[PDB]
Amino acid sequence: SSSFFPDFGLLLYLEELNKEELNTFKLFLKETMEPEHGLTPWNEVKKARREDLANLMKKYYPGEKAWSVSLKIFGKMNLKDLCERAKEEIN
Amino acid sequence: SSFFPDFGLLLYLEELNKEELNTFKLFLKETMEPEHGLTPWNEVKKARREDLANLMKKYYPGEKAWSVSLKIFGKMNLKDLCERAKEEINWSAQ
Repeated sequence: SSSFFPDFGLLLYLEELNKEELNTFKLFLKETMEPEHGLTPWNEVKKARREDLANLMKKYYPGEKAWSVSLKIFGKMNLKDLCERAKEEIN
Repeated sequence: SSFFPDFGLLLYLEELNKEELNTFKLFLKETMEPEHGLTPWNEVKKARREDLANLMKKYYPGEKAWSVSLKIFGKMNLKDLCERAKEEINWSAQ
């Protein structure tokens, strides 16, 4: 098997995130989780510190799911960066 | 209606600077390989923003384009973060 993302990857990249980006990460996670987990696991995520957040991902999204979901979240965060940046270019 | 494929993909693809676009194509090359090989690569590499958007709709119609685009943009974000951590972990690599 492979792609031990939550244990060896995720925590490093979450740490590289600033406070705002980390919240944005949590926000996009809430979006992908709610339709399937509702807002029940949400409270843990918002207050979850980076290492706690990594554990949560491993819990709810086992196997390569954590990697796939993370990539999509990082993608949207990137789109948000681009949208905000384009919005900056328009003004 | 499909907003992402017709106007979405092209819009943010348009927001990419020259270097960011090359990284995008490179990640696309990586994503297309398992089924299309390096056959469409020569076309993708030189394709301007409008042509590139058209190519993806061809190979990835419907929600195919969205999933592929999101992951490509994600890999781009990770690459930026990876480069930064790499310098923070080791002050002598660049």
